[PDB]
Amino acid sequence: MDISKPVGSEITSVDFGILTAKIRNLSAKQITNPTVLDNLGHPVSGGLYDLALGAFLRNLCSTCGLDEKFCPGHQGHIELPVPCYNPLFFNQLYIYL
Amino acid sequence: DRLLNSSDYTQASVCRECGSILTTQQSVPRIGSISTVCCRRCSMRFEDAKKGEKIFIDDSQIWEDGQGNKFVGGNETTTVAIPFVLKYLDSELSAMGIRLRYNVEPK
Amino acid sequence: PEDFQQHEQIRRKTLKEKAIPKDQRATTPYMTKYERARILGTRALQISMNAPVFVDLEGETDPLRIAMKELAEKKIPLVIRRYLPDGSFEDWSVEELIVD
Amino acid sequence: TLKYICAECSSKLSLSRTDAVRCKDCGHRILLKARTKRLVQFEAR
Amino acid sequence: NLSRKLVKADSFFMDVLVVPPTRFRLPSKLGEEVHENSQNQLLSKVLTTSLLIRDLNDDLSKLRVIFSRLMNAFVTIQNDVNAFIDSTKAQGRTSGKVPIPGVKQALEKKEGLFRKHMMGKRVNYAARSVISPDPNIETNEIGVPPVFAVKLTYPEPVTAYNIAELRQAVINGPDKWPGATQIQNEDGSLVSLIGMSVEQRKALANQLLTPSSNVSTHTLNKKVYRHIKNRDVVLMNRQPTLHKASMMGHKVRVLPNEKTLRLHYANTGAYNADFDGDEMNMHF
Amino acid sequence: TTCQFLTKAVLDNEREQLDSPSARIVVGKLNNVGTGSFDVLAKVPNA
Amino acid sequence: NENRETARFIKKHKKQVTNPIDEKNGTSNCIVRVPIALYVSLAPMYLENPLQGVMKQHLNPLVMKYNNKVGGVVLGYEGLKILDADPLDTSEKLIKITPDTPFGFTWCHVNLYVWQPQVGDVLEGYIFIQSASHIGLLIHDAFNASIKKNNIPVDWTFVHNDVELGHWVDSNGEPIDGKLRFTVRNVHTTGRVVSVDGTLIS
Amino acid sequence: TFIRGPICGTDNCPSRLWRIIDGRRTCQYGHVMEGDVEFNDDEDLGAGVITRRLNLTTNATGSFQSSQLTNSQLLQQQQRQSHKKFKKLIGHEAKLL
Amino acid sequence: MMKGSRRTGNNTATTLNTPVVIHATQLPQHVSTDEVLQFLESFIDEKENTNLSSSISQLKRIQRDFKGLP
Amino acid sequence: SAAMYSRFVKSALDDLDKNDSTQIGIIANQVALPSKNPERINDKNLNILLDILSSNINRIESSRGTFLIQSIINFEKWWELPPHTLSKYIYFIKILCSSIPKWWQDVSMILVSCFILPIKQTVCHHDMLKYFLRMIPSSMGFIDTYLAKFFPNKNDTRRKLVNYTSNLLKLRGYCSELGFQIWSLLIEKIISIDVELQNELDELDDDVDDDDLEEVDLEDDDDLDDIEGMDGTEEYNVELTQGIKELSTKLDSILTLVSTHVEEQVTPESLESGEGVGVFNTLTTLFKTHVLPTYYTRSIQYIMFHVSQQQLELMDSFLVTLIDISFAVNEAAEKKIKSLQYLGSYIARAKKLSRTQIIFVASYLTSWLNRYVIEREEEVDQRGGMERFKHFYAAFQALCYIFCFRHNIFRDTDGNWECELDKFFQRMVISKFNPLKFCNENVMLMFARIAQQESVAYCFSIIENNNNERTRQQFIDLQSYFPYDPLFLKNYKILMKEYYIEWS
Amino acid sequence: MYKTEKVDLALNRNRGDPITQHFGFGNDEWPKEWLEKLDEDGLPYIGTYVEEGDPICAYFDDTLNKTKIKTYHSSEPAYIEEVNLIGDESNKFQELQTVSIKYRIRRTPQIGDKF
Ligand SMILES: [Zn+2]
Repeated sequence: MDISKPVGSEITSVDFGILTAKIRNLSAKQITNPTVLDNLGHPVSGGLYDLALGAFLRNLCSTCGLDEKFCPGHQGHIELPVPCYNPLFFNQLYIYL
Repeated sequence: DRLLNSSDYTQASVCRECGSILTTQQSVPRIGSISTVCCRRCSMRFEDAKKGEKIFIDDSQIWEDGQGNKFVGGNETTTVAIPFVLKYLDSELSAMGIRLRYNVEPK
Repeated sequence: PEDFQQHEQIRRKTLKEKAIPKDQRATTPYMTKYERARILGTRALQISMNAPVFVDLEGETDPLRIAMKELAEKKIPLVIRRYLPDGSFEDWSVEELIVD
Repeated sequence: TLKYICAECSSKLSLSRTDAVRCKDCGHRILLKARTKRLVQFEAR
Repeated sequence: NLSRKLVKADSFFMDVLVVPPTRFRLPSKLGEEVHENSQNQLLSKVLTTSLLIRDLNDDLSKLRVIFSRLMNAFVTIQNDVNAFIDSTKAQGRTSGKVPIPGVKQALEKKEGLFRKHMMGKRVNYAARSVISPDPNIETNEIGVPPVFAVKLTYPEPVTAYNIAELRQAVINGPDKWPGATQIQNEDGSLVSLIGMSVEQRKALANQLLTPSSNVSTHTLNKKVYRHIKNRDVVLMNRQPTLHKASMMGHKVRVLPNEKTLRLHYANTGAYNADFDGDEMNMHF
Repeated sequence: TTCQFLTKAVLDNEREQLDSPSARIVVGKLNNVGTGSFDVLAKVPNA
Repeated sequence: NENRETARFIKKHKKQVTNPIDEKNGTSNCIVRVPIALYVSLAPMYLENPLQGVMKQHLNPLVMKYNNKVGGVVLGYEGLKILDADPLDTSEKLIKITPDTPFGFTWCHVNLYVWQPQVGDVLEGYIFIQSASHIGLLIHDAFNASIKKNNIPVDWTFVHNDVELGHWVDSNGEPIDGKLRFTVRNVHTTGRVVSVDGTLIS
Repeated sequence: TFIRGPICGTDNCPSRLWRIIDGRRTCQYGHVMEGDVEFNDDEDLGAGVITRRLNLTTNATGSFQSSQLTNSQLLQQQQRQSHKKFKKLIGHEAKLL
Repeated sequence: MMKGSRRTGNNTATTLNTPVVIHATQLPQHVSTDEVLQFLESFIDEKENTNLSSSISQLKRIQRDFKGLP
Repeated sequence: SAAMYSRFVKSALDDLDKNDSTQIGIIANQVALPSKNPERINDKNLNILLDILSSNINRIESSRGTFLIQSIINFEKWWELPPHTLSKYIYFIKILCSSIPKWWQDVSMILVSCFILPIKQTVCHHDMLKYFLRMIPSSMGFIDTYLAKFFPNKNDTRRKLVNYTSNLLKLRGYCSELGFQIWSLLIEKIISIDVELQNELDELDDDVDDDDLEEVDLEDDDDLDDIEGMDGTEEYNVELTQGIKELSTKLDSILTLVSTHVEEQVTPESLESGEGVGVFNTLTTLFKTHVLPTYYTRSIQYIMFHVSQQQLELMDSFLVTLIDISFAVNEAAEKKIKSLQYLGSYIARAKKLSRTQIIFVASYLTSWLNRYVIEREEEVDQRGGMERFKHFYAAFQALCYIFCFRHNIFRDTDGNWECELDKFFQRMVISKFNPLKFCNENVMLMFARIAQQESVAYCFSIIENNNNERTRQQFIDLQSYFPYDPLFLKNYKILMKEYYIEWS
Repeated sequence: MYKTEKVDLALNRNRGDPITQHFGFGNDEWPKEWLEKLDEDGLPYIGTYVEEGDPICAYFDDTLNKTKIKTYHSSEPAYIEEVNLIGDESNKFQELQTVSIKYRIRRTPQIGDKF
């Protein structure tokens, strides 16, 4: 903490919810490539270590435009070709079925 | 002091529309401009123009990432003071599909 | 400007219903040892950030000891806001609280 | 001269390169390094 | 539901996963050997079955046994998305001592994430040492070794009443005890004092009240990170903390020539302390 | 049983009001017991 | 449907108060007055003098720059009023000190005087330079505006000072003086400079 | 005793820096860098299982740069024929020798 | 190159510096030329008892424009 | 044969309308070569390129024509052109940054960053700087953040700190609005140099370097002419050579160049017509805020000692502005004791002072002290130490220091004393405060040996009885800081000889 | 207190993988000041005061083409007591790749010692 850096806005309450399929507006990456490295160890684009998910291995980030020191990282989505359910809510969809 | 101010105190950015930690982004501007912090899912992309009898954007609602994608809207952010594990908590609940919404009521 | 005119006016009216007037306030006339610890914490944190001091700091170099002298002369310009558990509150100034 | 000591028969010895770790006299595979004239300082405490 | 939105049944179903960012998915390493992240081992497995069912869908595009492989894919694309979220809810091979515990077991244990990393944390500006007895300090004090004393610091803001103390603290520097170790300017940038001579340190010490000519930071002032002095405060605790008197506030008394924390006998009843190899933590 | 109660709150659309001390340390808000059960306000002299 | 879903999109980009022309001339009225509400910090050093603090911290960096939330360039402020955190005008108000820092946040009202040009507005200004690429003007002796070539009519010629510059002469054989009248096409929030993109077409 | 990595600023020099508390990094003249994360882990042969065999190795204060192929190998695949002596190829000089 | 570091300082928009929120609280209402002249007389004289003296000069080119001639 | 090359850029100009940006990436690359690389552009092909852009900039403004503007902006060494190629390049910037004033954001990054060059080298850098400050009035606000951004580092060479400041003094002339900012940027960055020089300097005994032939060192540098992926981990021998003799001439070169400039700017006509008062206001309101809260610092307060001593008007707004500091009620203690310290040594060490201003000071002082002994003698014998009266003890030293260096002023033909000094000092020395014991030992014994020779008051018996009868440490160290002690700067002292009184 | 450390250079190498790294120094690729603690064979002089950070033996590896020295990392300063260099029996006629080094840590009675 610094006492010379005040914060004006504070959190008062936390709502719980479910992310719906508007992840598409959120994440515009669509991680498809199952290969995570290559030869020469570089991140292959479309893989899990893609450079639009944050800076990595002394690369600038694709979306953040910042190095590892200042990027937050960003979330990527995997398209599932079918609606696989959620094992959190499974015992409760099994009751409404 | 022993659990926030001297362990993992991070001043993070939060959108005051969707109430989220991880959807914010600082844009990749012109080199003759200033970057600002913008939400992603509150921002609608610039290939969603729909139509004083007409609309036109005030040139400051439009921001870009380094991928080149323009986005309209997605502003209304501010900075809060959270522990850093609450970022790691939020991301490891998104991987379960769970959305935490934060209400930043002193604004 | 249509929403904010009403959303403010709801907020300042809700905040007036929870303010307890000075003749109706019912809590203790004493400073309750946590009010005393936070007043000296908050005042010393203001003194160290160049707030104007209202006491002769007679060669004292400690911000926490400066506020302990302003508290003895009733010179701290702070206000305790005591929240009752439904959110309503009483405003007690530091000058009118008895100090243990 | 950098030297070693055979650990079985106490015969002094030195090895350079393409030289097996063995005693020339017996054939002992364990060699212990000898100490040469080199300054170390101590407080007498 | 003031937003009056509809409870939809696709809240139970996942048409997309989301992947945590790169910072939250760094590769693990032990010894000096980099491994691949555990979160990525059971996530590309979802991303191969996303591709196995994708080529197998093209066989349906030209039109038995291909459905026996298609229904086999729907079990494992469920049994892998079950493994990214839990680890006992996806049984799979059932061979015992299952690795990659999934994003639930990261949240649930004695360790978990809540207990080990939210409810309790590890802290900066703390110390610990074996304690020793002392009848010659006060009963409310603690005897701090000079090893601890020139390491723990306090961010003192510089003002018109402490500039006499804080000049000498910058002049003494990181080795003489009533000293300092960093100054922080009004733009938040830190200036370390470790390599400097007394001339660079007397240069900095005579500039603590000089206003930087900015307009964004005319409110702020500098901060000297002074060492821990005799007027400072310390929370001491014997570690099994049964009651709140086992974590009390002591006054600092910096004692030369000593290598352990040093405590009065009147404090040994409250900490359940005997001086036989016990340690106490010192939070500043 | 962390995710067990978490499922019970997501199905319930629950607004955590952040007033128990375990909920305040998670979000980093100041605790409401002792020195956090009141506010301090500075009385400023000019209109 | 999508006829009331898009109200959270389309209503957000519609500027409310258009600019009317004045004295039956044609030049629009762009200097407007807007009342706002600020949520600002207050220093511990301005705690004996709270209004001078709000002026020197938050209001003075805001003048003569473009602000997003008013759509114009802030020319000044009149009637700054700290909202009291004690409902009960009075001299001794009180603001709320944050728990971690010694800084106090409060609400304030003030009336801005922002300058608000829109499309189709008609502005005046003295011509600063002119070339065979554009004309450049200063609106109210302070605001940059460039009328580029693809918005100037075809039938005008650029006379050439043959050694060192030169007039942009219209179809009438008139070298144009300073005071020009042109219509706004676009307004720029490019950098830290506000520039009006204008036309001369009908 | 300085170790490499990224470049340096603090208005002087692109070089290697001086870390102060093994994860906090300073410059050579007393100006501070930001957030070294200092990858460490605890040991509970145990702690799961030795899963696979993959050749990735730390040599550059953190992520992998060692155990990378075909970059230091060209002058190593020819040292056998050149450095050792008396190769027995001597046919006509042996008529002279 | 040197515009690309100290980029939190190149943001330069802390909570001490810029307000937290600004909301328009009514509809903006147009003033006349007779009133901006009476405003800018008051606003410039009040700030002539720092910063802002690089922006008063921009106002004094605005003030002179409404009642005179370059 | 220069026309076919002028058709290649005009054929390239509509290729963004073909939407490729292909041949532009070889044209625009070709002009941004370094200025030692002979495949750059020349003055023929530049004027070929320039006026294709000065007439048809309507489509370079696109999102892909942007890059060639960068190469025109970062066309390095650009002031080295002949005037039929230079004044056409100056004509291009005056229209590019007026067509699209998104580029005045970016071009002024180059204009301020070349103020390192001398005055005669940047006649064009200041012409473009004067001009857009009239054209874009909203550029005082962010070119200001370019002045402090491109100020050079202190441990660099010496030509940058003497010539970046000299081109910056050109700025204050043709840039009246940006004035209080110029002096705040300089005075704050002299102290970075002034402060590291006294702690490199010896004691109060004068230091001589025994150098009869001084070092001109005009030739002290080279000629003005101006990796492999990783490096490998390295070792010691940073070898920071300290500012022993370098930072003595850094403060010679700069602080002489400052007071040369203000010798012009205050004059008996700018005190009426220009802003000769305005330079005196922008330094006095920079005196009591910047240099007056510094410790242990010679060599900077000679500037106000040199400005005020020009004209007699400037003493009547600095001998009373110093009393605005040194006798107030709203101010803290150590501001007042350091300013009463400034009081006695300004009046004693300034030759151009008139005697109409000496007893203008020395009567207000004796009026304060005699009013003090009236109200507060009965607070001596009570509870409390003698540290309650640090103000009185500082003022009594501030009075006796005047008498040590200006005693022949207080006489007349008769030998009388103004303000009754033999009646004053015989009364105040023997008071219950006893101001001989709690003041500076060297200057109160200096006073004893003089006021016996002047036969004003006798105090050796009390000095003898005080040291037979006999925190505090930093209070004595204000009483030992004489601000206008003589100088270390070997070149700035020469102009002070006309102004500064020596020890005898 | 005495402590032995086994410095081993066959710990990573497969049985089929030939010999990569060698005790000693590699020429023309040189950090100095390692020669205050270490000897020509890349082994420490015995009797030498070491601290944490100090080099405890040097080696030259063929792959990275570098001169690499192992570092002693313990908070207790020690002296090199004995250096045994271990020959091989199974794979005969091969060069030196196993060295055990014994330290001694002197332990005067400190405050806190239990008698
Ligand atoms: Zn540096």
